[PDB]
Amino acid sequence: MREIVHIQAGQCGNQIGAKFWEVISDEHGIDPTGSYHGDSDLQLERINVYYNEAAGNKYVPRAILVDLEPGTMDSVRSGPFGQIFRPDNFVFGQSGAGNNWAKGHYTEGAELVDSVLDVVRKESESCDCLQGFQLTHSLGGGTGSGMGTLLISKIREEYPDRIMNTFSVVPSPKVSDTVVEPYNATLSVHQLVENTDETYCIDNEALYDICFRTLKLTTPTYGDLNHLVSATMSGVTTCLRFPGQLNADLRKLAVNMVPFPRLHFFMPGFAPLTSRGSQQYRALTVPELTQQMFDAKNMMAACDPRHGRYLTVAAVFRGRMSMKEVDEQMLNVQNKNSSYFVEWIPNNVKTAVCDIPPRGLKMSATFIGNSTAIQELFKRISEQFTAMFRRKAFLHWYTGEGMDEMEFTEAESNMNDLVSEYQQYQDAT
Amino acid sequence: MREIVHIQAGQCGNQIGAKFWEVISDEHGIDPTGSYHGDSDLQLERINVYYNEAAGNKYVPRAILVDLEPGTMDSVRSGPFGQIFRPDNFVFGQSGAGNNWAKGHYTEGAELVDSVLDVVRKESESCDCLQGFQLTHSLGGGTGSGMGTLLISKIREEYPDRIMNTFSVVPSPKVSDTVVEPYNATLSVHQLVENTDETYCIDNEALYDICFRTLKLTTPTYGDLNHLVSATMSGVTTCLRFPGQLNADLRKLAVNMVPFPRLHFFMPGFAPLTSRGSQQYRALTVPELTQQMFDAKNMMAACDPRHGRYLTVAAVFRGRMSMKEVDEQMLNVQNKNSSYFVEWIPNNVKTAVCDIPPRGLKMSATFIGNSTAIQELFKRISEQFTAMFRRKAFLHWYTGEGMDEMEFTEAESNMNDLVSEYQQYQDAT
Amino acid sequence: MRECISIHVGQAGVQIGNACWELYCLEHGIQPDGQMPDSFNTFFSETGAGKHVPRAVFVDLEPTVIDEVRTGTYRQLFHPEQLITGKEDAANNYARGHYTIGKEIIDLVLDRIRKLADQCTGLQGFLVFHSFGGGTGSGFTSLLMERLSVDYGKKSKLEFSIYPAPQVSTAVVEPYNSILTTHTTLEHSDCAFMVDNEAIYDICRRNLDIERPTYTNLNRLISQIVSSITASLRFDGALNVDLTEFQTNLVPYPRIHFPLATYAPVISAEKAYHEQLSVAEITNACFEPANQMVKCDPRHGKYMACCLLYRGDVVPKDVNAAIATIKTKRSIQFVDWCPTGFKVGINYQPPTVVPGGDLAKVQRAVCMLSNTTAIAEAWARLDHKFDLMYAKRAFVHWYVGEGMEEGEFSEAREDMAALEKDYEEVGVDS
Amino acid sequence: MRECISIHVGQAGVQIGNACWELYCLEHGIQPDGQMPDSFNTFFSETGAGKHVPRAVFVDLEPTVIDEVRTGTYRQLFHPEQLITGKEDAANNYARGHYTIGKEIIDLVLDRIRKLADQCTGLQGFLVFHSFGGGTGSGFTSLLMERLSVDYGKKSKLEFSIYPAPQVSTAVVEPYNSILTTHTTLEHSDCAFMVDNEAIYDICRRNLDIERPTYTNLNRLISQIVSSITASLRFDGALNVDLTEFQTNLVPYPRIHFPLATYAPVISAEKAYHEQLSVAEITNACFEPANQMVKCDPRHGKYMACCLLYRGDVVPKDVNAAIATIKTKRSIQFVDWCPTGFKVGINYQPPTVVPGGDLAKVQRAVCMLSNTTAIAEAWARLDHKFDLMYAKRAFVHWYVGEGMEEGEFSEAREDMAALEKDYEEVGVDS
Ligand SMILES: Nc1nc2c(ncn2[C@@H]2O[C@H](COP(=O)(O)OP(=O)(O)OP(=O)(O)O)[C@@H](O)[C@H]2O)c(=O)[nH]1
Ligand SMILES: Nc1nc2c(ncn2[C@@H]2O[C@H](COP(=O)(O)OP(=O)(O)OP(=O)(O)O)[C@@H](O)[C@H]2O)c(=O)[nH]1
Ligand SMILES: Nc1nc2c(ncn2[C@@H]2O[C@H](COP(=O)(O)OP(=O)(O)OP(O)(O)=S)[C@@H](O)[C@H]2O)c(=O)[nH]1
Ligand SMILES: Nc1nc2c(ncn2[C@@H]2O[C@H](COP(=O)(O)OP(=O)(O)OP(O)(O)=S)[C@@H](O)[C@H]2O)c(=O)[nH]1
Ligand SMILES: [Mg+2]
Ligand SMILES: [Mg+2]
Repeated sequence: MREIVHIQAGQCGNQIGAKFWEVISDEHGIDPTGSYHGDSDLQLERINVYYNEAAGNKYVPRAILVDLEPGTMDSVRSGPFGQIFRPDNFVFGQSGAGNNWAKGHYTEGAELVDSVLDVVRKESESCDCLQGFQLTHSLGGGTGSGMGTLLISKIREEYPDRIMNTFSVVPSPKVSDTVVEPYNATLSVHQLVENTDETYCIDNEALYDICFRTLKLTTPTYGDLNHLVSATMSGVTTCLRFPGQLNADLRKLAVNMVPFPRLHFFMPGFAPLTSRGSQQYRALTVPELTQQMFDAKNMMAACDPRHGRYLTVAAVFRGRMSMKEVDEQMLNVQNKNSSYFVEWIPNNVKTAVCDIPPRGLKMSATFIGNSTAIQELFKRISEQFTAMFRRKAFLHWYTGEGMDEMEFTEAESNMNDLVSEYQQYQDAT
Repeated sequence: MREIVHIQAGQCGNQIGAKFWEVISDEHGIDPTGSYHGDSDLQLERINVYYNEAAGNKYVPRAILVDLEPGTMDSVRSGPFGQIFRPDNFVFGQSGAGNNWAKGHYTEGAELVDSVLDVVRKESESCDCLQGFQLTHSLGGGTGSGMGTLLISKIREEYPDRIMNTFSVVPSPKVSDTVVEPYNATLSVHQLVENTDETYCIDNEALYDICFRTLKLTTPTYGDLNHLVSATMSGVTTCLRFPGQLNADLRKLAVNMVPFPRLHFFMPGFAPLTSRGSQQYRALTVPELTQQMFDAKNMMAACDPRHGRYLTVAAVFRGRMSMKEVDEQMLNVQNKNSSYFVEWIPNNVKTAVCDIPPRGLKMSATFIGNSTAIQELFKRISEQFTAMFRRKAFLHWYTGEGMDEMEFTEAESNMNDLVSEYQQYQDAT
Repeated sequence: MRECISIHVGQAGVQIGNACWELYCLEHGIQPDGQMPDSFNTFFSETGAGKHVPRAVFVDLEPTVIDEVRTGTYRQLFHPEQLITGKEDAANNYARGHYTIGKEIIDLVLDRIRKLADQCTGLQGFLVFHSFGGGTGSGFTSLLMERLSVDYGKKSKLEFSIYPAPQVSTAVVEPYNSILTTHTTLEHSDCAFMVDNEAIYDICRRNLDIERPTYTNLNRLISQIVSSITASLRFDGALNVDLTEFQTNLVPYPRIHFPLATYAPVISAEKAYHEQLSVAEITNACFEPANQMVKCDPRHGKYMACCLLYRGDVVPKDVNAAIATIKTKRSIQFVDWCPTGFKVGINYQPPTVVPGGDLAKVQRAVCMLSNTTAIAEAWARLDHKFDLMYAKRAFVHWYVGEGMEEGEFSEAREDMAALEKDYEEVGVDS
Repeated sequence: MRECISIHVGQAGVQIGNACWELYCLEHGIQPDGQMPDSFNTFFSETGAGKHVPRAVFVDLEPTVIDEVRTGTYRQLFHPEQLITGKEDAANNYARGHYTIGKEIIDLVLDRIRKLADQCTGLQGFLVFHSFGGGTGSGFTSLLMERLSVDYGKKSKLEFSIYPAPQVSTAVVEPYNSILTTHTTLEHSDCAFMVDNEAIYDICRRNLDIERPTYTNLNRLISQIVSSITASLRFDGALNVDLTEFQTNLVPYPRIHFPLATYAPVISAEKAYHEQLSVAEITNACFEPANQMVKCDPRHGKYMACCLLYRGDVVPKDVNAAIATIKTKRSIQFVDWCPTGFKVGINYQPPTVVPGGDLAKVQRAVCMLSNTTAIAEAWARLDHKFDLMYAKRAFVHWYVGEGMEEGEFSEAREDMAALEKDYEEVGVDS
C-alpha cells in the first residue's frame, strides 16, 4: 500500500541518502541488520512504504544506489547501516564522469543506465501499488546531474502516471564548488522542468547559515547538513506512514503546491531548530513552531522569500496538537504578511497533521514553500551560463562527448522562459 | 515401478554423472557404501526408480559407466561415492577416440559397444517396468558424441517404445574447446534428431555466467558447474520419485513440451540461485522463484529466449506451496510477456508440483523451455561446419576411419532442415 | 580498482620518483622490501603472498641514476623489468632523445606499460615525471606521449614538469629543448603541472630556514604536491576529486593546459609550535605570491581556474568561508568569462611526514592548482631566449647532426608564437 | 596401462633424454637406482621387487655419449639392452645414417622395441627425439620411422626435433641432412614438434638472466615441454588430452604436421617474487613472439591450430576468459577455414622443478602447441640454402660415396618445393 522507490546518484546523493535511511530506520525501529526492535505496532503497520520484507524477520530498504565511481559506494557499505542495503542494489561504474554533465548523460552514464533500469523495474514490480520515485542528487556535478536526469527521463517514460520527486542540491550564490557547475545545473534544470512533478531545492549556503546561526554549531560538518535534509525528507512522507488527523500524501501536496505544471520548485524548511543549551529556555508550542517556519533565515534555499511572493505554502505538523490552534496560526500568518502572498490564490496555505512526532521531540513541522523568489536562483545560473557560453569556455569538454551547441542553447532558452513565467505570476494582480 | 536406466559416456558424461549420483544418494538417504541411513519412509518408497536392491540392506545405482579411456573411470572409482557403483557396470576401453567422432561411432566405440549393450539389456531385464534411459555426455568430443550416439541408436532399436532422454553438453559460441568440435556436434545432432525423445541442451558458457554473475563465484570449478546440472536433472524426475499434488513424469513432460517430433531440444533452467551472504536478504516465495526462472541470464543454454518465442514451457516446483499462487504466477508470465510465446498454442505453460523439496531449501523450481531461439545455436554450428567442410579441412582424420563425404553432407542437410523448421514456427501466426 | 600508472623519465623524473615512492610506502605502511605487517592498491599491485609492487616505470637513457635505485634501499621494491636503462644518454639534445637514442628503447618502454596496463581493471590514467631541459626529459618524453596517445587514445595523461627558471640554468641549450618538447607534446597532453627549482629553493630558504636546500629537498616538496593530488583516490574523503576532473575544471581551451601548483603550509617544527594553522590561514598563505612554486607574478595576471585540494582536519563550511574572503581580495582577479573560478576538494587524511624530512607534521594541508595568464610571461621569456641563440644558429648543428631538420625549429617557434597570442587573446575582457 | 615408448637417437636425442628421464624420476619419486620408498607406469615398467625401468631406447652410432649414461648417475636406472651403441658415427652424413652404418643396427633397435612393446597392454605410441642436422638424427631416424610404419601401422608416432637455426649452425652440410630427412620421414610421421636452439638461448638470456646458457639448460627446458605434453596421461586432470588427440586437432592436412612449442612462465626465483602468475598473464606471455622456441614471426603468418595445455592451480573459467581476450587481439590472426582454433587441456599437477635447475617453482604453467603458416619461411630459407650448395655440387661426392644416388637429391628438393607450395595454398582465404 503505497510503495516509494528511493534512488541515489553520485557522492552527494549517496551521502544524503544514507543519512535519510538512518533516520527512517530509527523511526520504524529497524536496527543496522534490518531487524525490527521497536515498541509499537504502528511502527510496522506501514513499513512497506520504504522497506521490502525479506525472509527471517528482516526489512530491506527499497533503495537503489548509483555512481560512476565506486569509492562512495564502498564508504556507504562500510558505514553504520551499510549492511542493511541489498547488495545487488548498489550499481557502480569504474570510470567516473570527470564533473561533466555530458559524460553522465550520454557516455559513461549511458553505459551504466540499463543496469540501473533493470533493478528499478524489478523494484517497481515488487510493489503492490507504487506511489512513485524519490531521487537524491546534486545538479552541479556530472553523475547526479547528467546520469540522474537520464534516469529520471527513462523512469518517467516507463511509468508516466507515477509521481517523480527530487531532492536536488543546488549551486550556491557566493562560492562555486566546481568551475563548470553553471553548465551542469542549467542542463539538469532543462530535464527537471519537463520530467519531475516536484523538486525540493536545497542549498548548502543556506544550510551552513542555519547550522552556524540557528543551531549554534561553530564548525558544522556535511553529516550535520545532511541530517537536516533527512529530517525534511522524512517530514514530507510522515502522513503516508503513520495515522493522522488530517492526512496528506505526495499527490495531494503536489496538487496543492503546483498551480501550473512547470512551477514545481520548492523551498523546503524545517522547524524547530535550537542549540543544546538554548532548548531548556523555550516551550515548543504550535505558534512558536509556526513563527520559526515563516522567516527567511530558516529557508534551505539561498533566496529571500521577501524578494517575491508565495504562490502556495504546505505545512506538515507532527505530534499531538490542537487543530484549531494550527488553523488560527495559518490564518494569522496569511493576514499579517498579506503582501508576501499572491492575491489570486485565496487560502493558499495547506495544512497536514500526523499524530506520530519524530524521535526526541514532542512536536515538529515541515514547510514547503512555492515562492516566486526562487527565480533569482535561476537568473543567477542563466547569467553565469551566458558569461561562459558567449566565449565558448570549457565547451570542447562537452562537444568532445558528442554534444552540440544547439542543445545548450535550447536549455538556456527553456531556463529563461521559466524565469519569465515566474516573473509574470509575481507581478500579476 | 518405473525404473530409469542411467548411462554415462566419456569424461564429461562421467563427471556430471558422478555428481548427479551424489545428489541423488543424499536425497534418498544413501551413504557412500549403498546403505540407507535416512529418516523418512518416503525416501525408500520409490527408491527402485534409480537403485537396485542388493543383499544385506544395500542399494546400487542402475548406472552404466562407459569410456574409451580408463583414467576417468579410475578417478570416479577413487572419488567419494566411487565404491557405490557395481564394478561390472564400468565398461572401459584402452585406446580412446582421439577427439574423433568416427572413432567413437565406427571404430574403437564399435569394438566396445557390444559389451555395453550386454550390460544394458541385463539392467533392462532387472526392471519390472522400465520407463527408459537417460544419457549424459558431450557432443563435441569423440566418445560421448560418436560412441554415445551409437549406443542410443542400438538402445532405441532394442526398445522403441521406451523414452530416450539426453543431457548433452553443447559447444560454446565464444570459444571452442576442440578444433573439430563442429564436425563432432553436427554428426551427433543428426543421430539425436532421429533417435532421442527429448534433449536438454546444457552449455558451459551459460553455466560460467550463472556461477560468476548470479552465484557470485569468483572462480567457479567444473564440479560447481556439474552441481547445477545435477540439480536440474534431479528436478526433472522428482515427481516420479516422491508424492505430489499435481504429479508429472517423463512421458507427460515430453507430451506437453514436444508438439512436433523433431523439436525436442530444451533449454533447461533452475531456480533459486543465490550467494552465501545474499540469501538472508530475500524470501523464497513462489513469485520470486517464477521471476528467477523467466529471464535470459538464468538459462543454461547460450541463447537469448528474447531472440525467439517459447513453443512451450514446463515448470516443476518442489516444496510445500500454494497451487493457486503458482497458477496465478503462470498466468501472469504468459499475459505480461505475450510477445515471447507462440500465439497458436494457448496455455503453453505446464505445471507440476512435488511436495518434497531438495535438501537445504524449503522450495525450488526447475524450468524446461522449448524456445525457437535454440535455432541460433544450430545455425552457428552449421556455419562453422560449412567453413571447414568446404575446404575439406581435417577430413582425412574421419575418412581414414572409413567415413565418406556423403554422410557428412546428409548430416549437414538434416541440421539445416531442422533450423528451417524452427524458423517456420517462429514466424507463423 | 582505480589504478594510476606512474612514469619517471630521465634524472629529474627518476629522482623525484624516488621521493614519491618513498612517501607512498610510508603512507600505506609498505616496507622497502614490498611487505606490510586496501587503499595502497591504486599505486601498488600485489603478488603471491606479502609483497606489493609499484605501478611504475623508471626510464633513463644512461644507467647511472637508475643503477642507484637498483643497488639502493628500495632494490626489492621494484621488479627489475620496470627499471629501464640504455647505454648512452641524450646529451641535452632533444633530437637524441626523440630520434637517435630514444627510438631504440621506446618499443621496450611501451611493451612494459602494456603489461602494467593489462593488470589494471579500472585504469584512471598516467602520471609522467620529467623535465623540459634534458635531452631525455624533452625528446624521449615527447616520443612517449605520441605513442601513448595512439595506443591508449582518450585515457587521461598528466605531466609534472621541472620548468626552466628565469635566471637559474644548468644547460646552455635548455631553451631549445624546452621549446621543441612543448611544441611536440602540446596536442598529446591533457594537463601539465609546471614547477620551478628557483621558487622551491626560495621557499626552502624563506619558509623552512634552510641555508642550503639540496635537490632532495625539492623532490620531497614535490612528492607532497603529488600526494595531495592522488590522496582523493587513495583515501576516503568528504568531497572528492579524481584525475579526470582536473582537466575539465582547470583547462578552459585545449592549448591552455598549464596550471601551477602551490602547497601550504611549509614550515619547520621550531616555527610550527608558535602558529595555529586554520583553513583560512593556509589558504591565505597559498594565495600570496611568495609561496608559489613558479617564479611568476599572479598580481600582474588573471586567474582562469583555481582548484583547492584540502587534506586532514578540515571542515567544509570553514573552507567556504576562507574562499569567500579571498574572493573579495584586490590581489585576486579572475578573467571576465569565468564567474565560477573555484573547484574544492576535501580529504580526511592529514599529510604524512617522511622521517628525517624538512617539513613539520601538520593537522591540515592544502594544494592549489591554478591557471593564470601570468604564465604567458614565462613563455615570452623562453621565446626571447630561443630567438637570441637561433638568430646566430648557435648549437643548431648538433640537432641537425642527430637527424632533425632546421625547418622544424622555425615550426616549433611559430607554434609557440601562436600559443603566446592565444594567451593574450584569452586575457582580454568581453 | 596407456604406455608410451620413448626413443632417443644420436647426441641431441640422448642428451635431451637424459634431461627428460631425470625429470620423470623426480616427478614420480623414482631414485637413480630405479627404487622408490601407480602413475609412473606409463613411462616405467616394474620388475620383481622395488625397481622401475624406463620404457625407453637410447641409440647412437658411436659409443661416447651413451657411455656417459652407462658410467653416470643413472647407470642402474636403465637395463643394458636399452642402451644401444655402434662403433663409428654417421659423420654428419644422412647416407651413413640411413644406409652404410644404420643398416647394421636397425634390426637390433627394432628387436628391442618389439620386446618393449610386448610388455605393453595399451601402447599409446612412440616419442622420438633427434635432430635434423646430424647423420644419425637425420639418416638413422628416417630409417627407423620407415620400419616402425611397416611393423606397427597406424600407431601414433610423435617427433621432437632440434630444427636448424637461421644463423646458428654447427655443421656445413646441415641443409642437406635436414632436407633429405624431412623428405624421407614426411609420409611416416603424424606430428613433429620443432624446437630451435637459438630461440631457447634467447629465452634463457632474456627471461632467465643467464649470461651463458649451456646445452644442458636447453635440454632442461625441453624436458618441461615434454612433461606438459605427457602430464595429462601420467596424472589426473579436469580436462584431458592424450597423444592421439594432438594429431587430430593440430594437423589439418597430412603434410602440414609441424606444430611449434611455447612454454610459460620461464623465470628465475629472484624475478618470480615480484610477479603474480595468473592464467591470463601466462597465456599472454605465450602468445607474444619473443617467448617462442622457434626463431620465426607469427605476426607475419596465420594460426591454423592452437592447443593450450595448462597445469597446476588452474580454473577452467579463467582459461576461457584468457583465451577470449587473446581471440580479440590484432596480433593473433587465424586462417579463414578455421573458426574454432583452440584446443584446451587442464591438469591438476603443478610443474615439478629439478633440484639445481634454472627455472623457479610456479603454481601454474602452460605449454602451447601451435601450427602456423609462418613456418613456410623457415622451409624457404632451408631450400635456398640447399640450392646455393647444390648448384655447385658442394659435398655431394660424400653422399654418393656412401651409396646415395644424385637423383634422390633432386627428388628431395622437388618434394620440399611441393611442400612449400602446399603451405602457400593453405595460407590464402576462401
Ligand atoms: N627538482 C629537481 N630538478 C632536477 C633534478 N635533477 C635535475 N633537475 C633539473 O633537470 C634539468 C636537467 O635535466 P636531467 O633530468 O638531468 O637531464 P636528462 O633528462 O637526464 O636528459 P639528458 O641527460 O640530456 O639525456 C635541469 O633543469 C635540472 O635543474 C632533481 O632531482 N630535482
Ligand atoms: N638442444 C640441443 N641440441 C643439440 C644438443 N646436442 C647437439 N645438438 C644439436 O644437434 C645438431 C648436431 O647433431 P648431433 O645430434 O650431435 O649429431 P648426431 O645425431 O650424433 O649425428 P652424427 O654425429 O653425424 O652421426 C646441431 O644442430 C646441434 O646444435 C643438445 O644437447 N641439446
Ligand atoms: N549537502 C551536501 N552537499 C554535498 C555533499 N557532497 C557534495 N555536495 C555538494 O554537491 C556538489 C557536488 O556533488 P558531487 O557529489 O561531487 O556530485 P557528483 O556528480 O557525484 O560528482 P561527479 O561524480 O560528477 S565528479 C557540490 O556543490 C558540493 O558542495 C554532501 O554530502 N552533502
Ligand atoms: N560441464 C562440464 N563440461 C565438461 C566436463 N568435461 C568436459 N566438458 C566439456 O565437454 C567437451 C569435451 O568433453 P570430453 O569429456 O573431452 O568428451 P570426450 O568424448 O570424453 O572426449 P574424447 O574421449 O573423445 S578425447 C568440452 O567442450 C568441455 O568443455 C565437465 O566435467 N563438466
Ligand atoms: Mg641524463
Ligand atoms: Mg654423433
